[PDB]
Amino acid sequence: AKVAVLGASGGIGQPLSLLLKNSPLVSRLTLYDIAHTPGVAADLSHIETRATVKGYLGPEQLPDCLKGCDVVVIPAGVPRKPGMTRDDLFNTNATIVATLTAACAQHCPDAMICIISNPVNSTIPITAEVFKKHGVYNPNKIFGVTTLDIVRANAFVAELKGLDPARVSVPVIGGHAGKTIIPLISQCTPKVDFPQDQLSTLTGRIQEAGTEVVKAKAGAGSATLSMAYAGARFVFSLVDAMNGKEGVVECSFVKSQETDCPYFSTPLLLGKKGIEKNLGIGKISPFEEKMIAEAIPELKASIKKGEEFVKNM
Amino acid sequence: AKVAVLGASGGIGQPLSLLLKNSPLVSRLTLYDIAHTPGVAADLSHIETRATVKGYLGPEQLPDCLKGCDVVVIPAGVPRKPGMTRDDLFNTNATIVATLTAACAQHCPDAMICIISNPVNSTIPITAEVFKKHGVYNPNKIFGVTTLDIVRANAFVAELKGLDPARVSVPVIGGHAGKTIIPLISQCTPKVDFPQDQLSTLTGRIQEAGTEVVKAKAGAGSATLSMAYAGARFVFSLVDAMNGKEGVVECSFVKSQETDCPYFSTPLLLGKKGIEKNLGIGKISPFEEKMIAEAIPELKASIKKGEEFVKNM
Repeated sequence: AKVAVLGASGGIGQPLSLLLKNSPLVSRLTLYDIAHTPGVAADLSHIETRATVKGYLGPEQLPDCLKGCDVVVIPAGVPRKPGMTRDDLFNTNATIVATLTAACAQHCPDAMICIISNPVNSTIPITAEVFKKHGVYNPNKIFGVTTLDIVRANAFVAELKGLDPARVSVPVIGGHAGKTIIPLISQCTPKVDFPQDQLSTLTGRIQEAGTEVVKAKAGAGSATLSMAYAGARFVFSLVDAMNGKEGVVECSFVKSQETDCPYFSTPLLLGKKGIEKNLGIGKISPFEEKMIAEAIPELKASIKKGEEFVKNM
Repeated sequence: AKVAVLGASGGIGQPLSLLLKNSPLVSRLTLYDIAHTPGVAADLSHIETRATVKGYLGPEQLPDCLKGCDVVVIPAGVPRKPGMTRDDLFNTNATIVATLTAACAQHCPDAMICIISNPVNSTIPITAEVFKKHGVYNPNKIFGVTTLDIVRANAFVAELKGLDPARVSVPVIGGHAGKTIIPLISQCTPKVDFPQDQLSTLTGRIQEAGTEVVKAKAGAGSATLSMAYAGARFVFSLVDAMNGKEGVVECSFVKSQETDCPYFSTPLLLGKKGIEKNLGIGKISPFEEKMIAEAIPELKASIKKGEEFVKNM
């Protein structure tokens, strides 16, 4: 597949691009940033894998970065500092996302667009209204990558139950910010029973995991190496479903109908043209229910800010 | 295998730790550095793979990081700036390597020791002499990692001849600095015949590649992502050979008797206790035989610089 990374010199951008260069599913990797991209490209081109690597710098090199891309991954944005909410990043990142997605609507409207830029709960309504603004919007091909939450949920349930994390799969629905992260532990594979004490502790741990890494990192950035893994996992899932593999399911914050919310993350069946089928919420426990009901106000609020922004910029 | 990364918060260190975390061959990854290792370990522990991750900060915790390791990888060191040569990093990287390998000689003397720290040609002699001071030198378990020259030689020969890099394997011998990097294109699999001028410029490409990436990074460091890749590839070959995989062959700057030069990189059959058979140089062309001739003085100087450093401090 032909994959572009927009924001390739950043903290997420550089290990993500290595993971992509290493994959045999990638035939061409195009890297964009406003600084340092030639050095990152030169470094990566020395890896003995097939993917051709090309770096681009500055706005006038953006179109050539995007032409013919099947998949575009956007991790561009400033990372949080200890004490900030992800919502505190909106004013600075909304502008980056609006600018780079406009160019995607112009040069690769048919590509799968994967947004990592914080805050996802507002930057995917931004992306969708930019694409609508250029009359090229397709709800089935715009993804808010929430895979880090699923990868966290699986490593944490594995740790606790003594299971191999390769064997654990728990769906996380909602959005990606605090209370909007809803891990459906009732739906986990395998089973796992936990007393509700252990269960509310585990849930909060999954909701606050990014904040603990920002704290742990103490001003040196947020989760980069696990976000690169998670982001690469989402792209690999999308590319081999594009290659015809059946039954590839991944959760993502997407244009939705499943709730009163216009955007919502649920399990999605992926196909040759993006989402083949929205698998919805499924059979949830009463605990899981109430979490969704308390989350929707935060989500409504994060979505309208994103929409509002494009309706005045 | 239980792997320690000393210098884990650095440029090579964090993507190398990512690639080791992502391996099924790794069951425990302990990370060491003087700064930032807690946040790196928190980030990496969220990935859904098996290896358990623990970060260690400061000299007081170095023995804890090392106990029970099978493999120790030492990326620690300052990178070159444009204009600087690899020996300009000798005084700063020699003291780091001496400190860390004295801790390794005491706390995990039986582990495989993989040295990436620049300049390898002098840095492996230091480690040898530190291990000998502590009465625990085993020449078949100490490796100066030159795998990036083989990854680069493979990838350059593959694009030049339109081949698939995955199938190309060219031997690179000597050491890792300028004219000491001797690629043996006669021994490449497959055949890849070149005009001699094509051949000079190809050898030049491989010899000065490290400087090209330093120049291309314009101050932001040297090769980090492809060195992470190469460092990871060597560690995985060493673990498979340790686990019992037959016929694992890798080139490495090792204590040798192939030439009248004390340390030399040549192909190595690896086995359960480290190098099982030193494969030597093989059949060379005139051109390669002359490169060895004119590399031997530079190599002998680097080695004695390394040796005299520990016979003092």
